[PDB]
Amino acid sequence: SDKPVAHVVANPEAEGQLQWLSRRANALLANGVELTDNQLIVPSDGLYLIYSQVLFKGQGCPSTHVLLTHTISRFAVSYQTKVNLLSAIKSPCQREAKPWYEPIYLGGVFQLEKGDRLSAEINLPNYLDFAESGQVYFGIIAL
Amino acid sequence: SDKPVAHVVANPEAEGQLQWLSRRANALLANGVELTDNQLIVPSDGLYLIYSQVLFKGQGCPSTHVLLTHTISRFAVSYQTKVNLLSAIKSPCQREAKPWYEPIYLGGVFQLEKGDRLSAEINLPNYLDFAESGQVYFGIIAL
Amino acid sequence: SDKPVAHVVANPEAEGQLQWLSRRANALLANGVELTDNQLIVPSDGLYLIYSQVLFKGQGCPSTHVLLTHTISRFAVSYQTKVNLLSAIKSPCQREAKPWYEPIYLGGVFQLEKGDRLSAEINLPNYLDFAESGQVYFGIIAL
Amino acid sequence: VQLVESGGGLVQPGGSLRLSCAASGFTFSDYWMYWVRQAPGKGLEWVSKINTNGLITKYPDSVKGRFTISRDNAKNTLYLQMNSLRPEDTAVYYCARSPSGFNRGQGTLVTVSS
Amino acid sequence: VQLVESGGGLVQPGGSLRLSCAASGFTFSDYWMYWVRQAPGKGLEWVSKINTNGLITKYPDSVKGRFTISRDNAKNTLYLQMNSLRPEDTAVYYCARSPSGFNRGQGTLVTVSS
Amino acid sequence: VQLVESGGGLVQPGGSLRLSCAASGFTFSDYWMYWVRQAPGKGLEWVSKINTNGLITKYPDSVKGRFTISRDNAKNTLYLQMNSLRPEDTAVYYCARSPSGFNRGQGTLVTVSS
Repeated sequence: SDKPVAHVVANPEAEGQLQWLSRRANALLANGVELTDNQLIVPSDGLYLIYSQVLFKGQGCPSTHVLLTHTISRFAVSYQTKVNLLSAIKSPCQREAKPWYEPIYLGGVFQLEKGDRLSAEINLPNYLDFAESGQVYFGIIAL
Repeated sequence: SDKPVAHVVANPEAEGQLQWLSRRANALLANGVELTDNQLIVPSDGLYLIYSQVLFKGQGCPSTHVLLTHTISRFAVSYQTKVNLLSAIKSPCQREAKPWYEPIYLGGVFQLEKGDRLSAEINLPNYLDFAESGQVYFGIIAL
Repeated sequence: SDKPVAHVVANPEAEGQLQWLSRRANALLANGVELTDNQLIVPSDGLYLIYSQVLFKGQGCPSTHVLLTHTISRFAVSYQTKVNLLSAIKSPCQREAKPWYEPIYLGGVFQLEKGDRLSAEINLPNYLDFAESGQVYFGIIAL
Repeated sequence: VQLVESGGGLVQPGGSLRLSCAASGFTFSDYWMYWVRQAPGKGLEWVSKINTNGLITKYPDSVKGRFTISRDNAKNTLYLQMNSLRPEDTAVYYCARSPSGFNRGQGTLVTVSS
Repeated sequence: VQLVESGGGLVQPGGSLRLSCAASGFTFSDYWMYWVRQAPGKGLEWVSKINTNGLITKYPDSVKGRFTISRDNAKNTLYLQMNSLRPEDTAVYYCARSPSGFNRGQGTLVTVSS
Repeated sequence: VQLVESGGGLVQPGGSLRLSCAASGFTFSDYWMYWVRQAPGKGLEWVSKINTNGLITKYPDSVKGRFTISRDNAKNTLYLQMNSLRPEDTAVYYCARSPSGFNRGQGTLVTVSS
């Protein structure tokens, strides 16, 4: 109550992409936070806790080395830019049948103005795992 | 503090199992949250932050591929069910005496009613590592 | 406002070490929390949320097995000690020129008194990756 | 929200049956699923529990060792494998969302006649 | 806080031309970078987007397939490598912090004369 | 909450000693442990620091290179391995929970007579 909050989950009815949803059970979008074009808009300035998690899956391993990344970025309303808040890189292949799974989690506390837009992104959507529930998500809470 | 809160750790005096404890230093159980049969019970409806982390240790690697999982699940008081809130999967072995370690962390924000019961579970307790302190824990906070 | 908070990042202009900074954009130090000798100091007793993430990078793999660790530790003002609140261990190599990346994240909720000093530590600083932004950080927030 | 069941029959001791169940009306890739058994003249006891991603399995001690439970989330189905049957497993088996029985649309009888 | 550009010239169709850009006055290892193009008699569009660590790359469909963007954070620089050019790629190219154009101190003209 | 020390004696220069400590009354698998040394006629200085899981080790520059610290949490014990000693390392040694000295029940004397 009177506390902006959002917790969105990936879209399973999509392929090779990462679209957030808020029309699912056990998902949240309340008190002014809006999801417009795969982004969450801060409704009022203050301190926020921002978290996100993704899971990558792959059968076998590509011959070439592959690096996966998960980032969270901020768009300021004034002096329009795109700053990097939290980021991480992982590499699942050490050589060269069996599948492999890799999770990545990020979280932090930041001071944000009104109208700033946050966005969580990856680089190889074809490796993503949005099959089950609670394996990919992204959210913020005001406090 | 009128803020329900809990932070429990594993039980070292146990083998091949995962029992939470709240009678340790630097562990919390306050303001109505109850540990009843390896579960944390919400004392009042509202928004909660839920987190948990586990660590797996293994000597060598098995001949067969092994997949480890860590999940957090909710039991609703009405229409008794068990939905999945947060989950992750990892695989440490790729071929074929040195040991290996793998941590898994989960965290999120959810809206819960009164009397719903939360539970954090794994699948291969014999691979768990609870020797030291702060390597396995599970907790919630109200806000 | 009237809520102690800190979020510090690594020092890029340093080698083989880990110095936290609070004089950078998108970093926080407010309402009584002080950085004194690589340590944030609690300004008032109460519940706190503590988090920290680091990233290790390594070209190739050593001939000998290597184990990396990330810990967060307390320092009680009375009965001067150093307890371990959160910790994790990871092993990047499995056998035997491509580089590898490994992230580690920790977070929890703890009750702390006034004047306790928290510190986040690693064991192999020469493997650390502080080149980019948001790849290493450590922070606390009061509730 | 219908959970149909099938696979029933008569198995002489030492045989092997295999039940099955379907679901609809909800996101099948969320809830844990429970195989429950109601016996004539006895209580209603659960026989199997499985989680969302299918890597957590649970059996009672009276059944553990000769069973196997699985699922296929794409087709919204739940399985159960009968191995080395005994006269003690003579009852009606349902699939439910709760170990105590919940949303049992239909049932199927497994008789083990010696 | 200025970003100089270079690499301009004339490339006959089917050739390949590489640009370059510099930066100063800010932490170059934070912001995303955008290659934008302004054409005579047309609007201001964006041709490339890159993130902080250089593993996320985005192009429009009109350009995708024959471009390549990169950076080196140590020297505070931004790149672009046009291959197999066309008369449509005849315009002034800027490096900016926003895809719509922001802080483009200078410019460089690329013409594809057939 | 007592910590007994031992392993003392006389070592001719260039030798190798090895001290030891035990503990009780607290969870030994939690606290960092510190080897401190008090010299006759000087201040009290720490010689070694170790963390809970034993992968973080710290020495002063006056000692670094010739010592080795370790622990065993199952038996609630802490070690110290001495290499290539000098007359400067002639003092009493304690095991404690703080680098400045705290909860040192006893101390063991090490003399390096040349």
